[PDB]
Amino acid sequence: AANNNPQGTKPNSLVCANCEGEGCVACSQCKGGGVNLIDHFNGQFKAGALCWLCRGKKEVLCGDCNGAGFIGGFLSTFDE
Amino acid sequence: ANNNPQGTKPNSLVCANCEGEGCVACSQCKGGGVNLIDHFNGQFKAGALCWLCRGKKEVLCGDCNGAGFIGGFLSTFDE
Amino acid sequence: VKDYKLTYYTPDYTPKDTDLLAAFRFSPQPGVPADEAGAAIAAESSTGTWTTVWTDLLTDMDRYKGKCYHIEPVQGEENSYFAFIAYPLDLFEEGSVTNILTSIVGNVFGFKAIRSLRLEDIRFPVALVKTFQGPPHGIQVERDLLNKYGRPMLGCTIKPKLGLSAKNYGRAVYECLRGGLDFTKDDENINSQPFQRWRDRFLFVADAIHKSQAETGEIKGHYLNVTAPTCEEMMKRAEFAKELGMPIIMHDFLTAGFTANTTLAKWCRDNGVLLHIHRAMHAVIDRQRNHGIHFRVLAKCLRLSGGDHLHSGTVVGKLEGDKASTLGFVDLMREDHIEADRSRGVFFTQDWASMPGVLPVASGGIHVWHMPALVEIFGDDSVLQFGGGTLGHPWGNAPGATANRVALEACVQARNEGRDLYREGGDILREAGKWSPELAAALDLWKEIKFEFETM
Amino acid sequence: VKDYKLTYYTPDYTPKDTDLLAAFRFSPQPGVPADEAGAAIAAESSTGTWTTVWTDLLTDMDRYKGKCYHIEPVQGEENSYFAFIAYPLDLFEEGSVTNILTSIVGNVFGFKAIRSLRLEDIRFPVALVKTFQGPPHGIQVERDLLNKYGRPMLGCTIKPKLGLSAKNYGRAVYECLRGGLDFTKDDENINSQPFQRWRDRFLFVADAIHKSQAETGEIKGHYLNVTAPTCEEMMKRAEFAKELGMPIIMHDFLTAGFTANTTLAKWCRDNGVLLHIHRAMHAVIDRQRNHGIHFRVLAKCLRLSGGDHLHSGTVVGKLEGDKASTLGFVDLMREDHIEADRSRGVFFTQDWASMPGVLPVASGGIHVWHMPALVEIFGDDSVLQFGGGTLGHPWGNAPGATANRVALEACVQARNEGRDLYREGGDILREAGKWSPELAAALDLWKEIKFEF
Repeated sequence: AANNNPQGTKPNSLVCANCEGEGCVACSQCKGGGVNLIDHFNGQFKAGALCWLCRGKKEVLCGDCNGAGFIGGFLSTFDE
Repeated sequence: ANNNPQGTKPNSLVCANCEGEGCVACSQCKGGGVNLIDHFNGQFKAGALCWLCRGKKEVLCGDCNGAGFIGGFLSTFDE
Repeated sequence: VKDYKLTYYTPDYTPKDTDLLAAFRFSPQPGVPADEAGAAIAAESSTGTWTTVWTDLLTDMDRYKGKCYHIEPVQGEENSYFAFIAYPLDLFEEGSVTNILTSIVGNVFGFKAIRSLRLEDIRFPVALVKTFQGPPHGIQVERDLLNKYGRPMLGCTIKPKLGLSAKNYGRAVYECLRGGLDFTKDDENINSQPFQRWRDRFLFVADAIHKSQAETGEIKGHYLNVTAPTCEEMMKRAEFAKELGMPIIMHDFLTAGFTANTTLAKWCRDNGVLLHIHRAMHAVIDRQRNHGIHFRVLAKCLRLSGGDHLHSGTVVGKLEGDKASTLGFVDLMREDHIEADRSRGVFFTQDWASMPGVLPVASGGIHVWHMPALVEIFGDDSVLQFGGGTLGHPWGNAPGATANRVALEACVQARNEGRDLYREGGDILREAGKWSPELAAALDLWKEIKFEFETM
Repeated sequence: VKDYKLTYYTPDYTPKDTDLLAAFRFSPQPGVPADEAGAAIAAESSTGTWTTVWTDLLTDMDRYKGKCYHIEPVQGEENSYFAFIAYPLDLFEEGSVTNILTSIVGNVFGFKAIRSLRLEDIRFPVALVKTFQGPPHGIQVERDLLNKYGRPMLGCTIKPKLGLSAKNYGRAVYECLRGGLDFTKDDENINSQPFQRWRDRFLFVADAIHKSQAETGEIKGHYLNVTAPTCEEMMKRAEFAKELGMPIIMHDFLTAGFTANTTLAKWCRDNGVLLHIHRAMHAVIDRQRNHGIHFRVLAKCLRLSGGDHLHSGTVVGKLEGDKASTLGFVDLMREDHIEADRSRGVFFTQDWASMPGVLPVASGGIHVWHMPALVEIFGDDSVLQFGGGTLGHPWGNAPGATANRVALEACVQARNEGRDLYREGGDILREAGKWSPELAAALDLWKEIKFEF
């Protein structure tokens, strides 16, 4: 995505890198625009309407900082 | 007899005042079992059973109350 | 005691088949030997003496005595030893975990001449296993009650939301259960708190369960948290939850205790509900590798006291130094005969005497790209909880459930056909995420992992 | 809003009077700052997020999250800090201490970016203190029930414990109590083993109590262990011990749990029984100085949940530092208002709102030569448990009881007149052991006189 690291913090602090500590990133199908630009399936989603992924919000959750802002805890890692 | 600390053995856990046996020899009748002099009011007269051990010739150890080792719980939790 | 070998360290002694064995890992203070420390650990957790001047009136002695029979060093660590000691069977009450704990680990962990002490394992004889109840139902009975064969079960905790009304809570539960999940879990902090009392929560959750189960066609549930301040409040919550017709409840066995957990397990056995155990406040006892009580001991004590599901932790991220130990104590609570294997942490050979097994629950920040791994490690006798990997789908609650369901079915169906699950995980998921938009969006949101260049 | 601010470390925030404060001592991994670690401890033990993308869906947040407000470092130690955290009041339910435990010390101890974490103190607001029951009776009511004024109380434990029939148990208890002691204690491993069941032990102990009390004129007692495998068995044992007429029972609050302890405390309040709390299985949680839960937090949680006596351990042989801390939390068990004094371990000012006290108990291998020190440190609001110091006398059990009784009375009478007990305690013991043979034998057996400064 925006960062190709598997799951990583900033150099020292615990703040997440991919989301920059916001918890939400910009859609990668419409590039924040909000409308399709190519048919993405057989005929289910045609270009010129709401983006199929973000449904028109231009923002999605982040993958690693799994909604949180850092890289510990019951949200972004495994229980031992 | 009267030593300063509870006194573990050198580089060990065993009690010293008894060398691990748990009981010591009475320091009043010298293991004899019979009094030597008058003690309180002439009520413990020389010639009868020792007033401390009462003829058993052995009393309990003091630093290690029969435990035999020091760091235990019936001999140590006065720290 | 003397040059005489302490009367407690008897290396030529072999234990009976009705003795409770225990393995401590200890590290002594500077200037103290190892054999004396072993004998002292043996004497502290029993009659607290080496000599014979107290426990000798007429005959009673050496019967209620914890002989120590093996001391060895630990490879790699310096100044650290393993002490195997063995207790008789007449010291322990019949049917009480509290007594076993209070007798073994009562006041030995405060020994002064020991720098640190850990309890690594324990072995209950069959004669003692058969005086306890065990889990209310087990694995086969619980799999038959819910009618879920073949695949592992799915669940979704609602963790990050707090301060929600009771009706919106019921609504989220309904949206998840309708979409294709099996269970749903209350946050363990939720109790009768002023913004959300318990009876309202129970009512609306029961309504959601009935609706979704009637309009879907299979059996669905929700772990209701019945942890309470007293015995009376707890039994009252449990009775009301049974009245509504709920299949499963919840409890945590470390803040509430073992007396309450045993009482609740007997009630659940009488009334036919399943019990899900949540391990909270456990890192306070078993995180540091040099002091405390390792967790496999508590897993055994829970299999004895009662419980059908148990949180065990995932192993997708651990190395082989700890993945091995976790797989070890996961086999310690499903099978019926475990052979000693020190590489997997099992110290003694344990035979469970046809007592049922418990069910491991793998949870905590997992998503779709982990599904190939889990289905390969835990097998299909387990439960999978998806905290954030479900409620965060780009367009709702029910689509996330549908995505996870599709991924699990694809992975299982692929494993049945002989295909590998460490080389072809990504392939399976990508080729399945082509006739379903939900799984495509889910695959696009998270990121692949590629565990270790081909495998593990 | 970005985590260049952390939204949780608000240093100028002043905590309200209805907020629950907690003080952690933590040590972070090599490469993590201190402020980030404080904010992460505040977020782990609450809604586990720094961001508002998840919770604040509908204009509601900031009222269910804790916030760090002070991260001072530790003097002397290297790479260790203190972190103060303040939790709102509407996160916890009333009357439940299991909820407080599972909400503060839940998963925070399993955090990965922390090398070690310990919980040192905690402050309950009065708003929350007032919803718990507290001790069944307290201190004043207990002294009035037992009718013993102006001196500590005396108790003895029975070490021949294992493999001793119920009738010989009763006879030993009778000998001890007849000599002059007040309480006898039942060992903490003895519940219902096959060699000695509980009903036929309660019987003979009650018989001995009735004999010795009708013979001496005082009020005698024996702590009867009611720790059972279930709620029903526990209630059965307690009801039987009440029917016989026993004035005090025993329990273990760390192996049996807090639910069972609260249940038993409510029963004991409704039925007029006193409750003595034994602290088995505590070093497994609070020995190491760098991971666990300090014992004063558990003492506070106990005073809230219920209990009349509490074991606290001797303080005579602790040199300093770790001694002044112990005294510290003794003041957290008897007083009503305790000002902050970090030298004695007390971190926050605690006000108990006229809730009763709890009685300390000292034990662990003390003999007659320790009588002055104890009587000067703990005062007169305490119990003194003797192990071998009573059963080891060369003459028997009743002489040992008489010896300890005489020594205690002498030390108390000497303190009343205005005599220093640290300097001339042994002098008092020797001047008293002249007209009594038992005290002389005792003074001659436990050779260690003292450390007289």
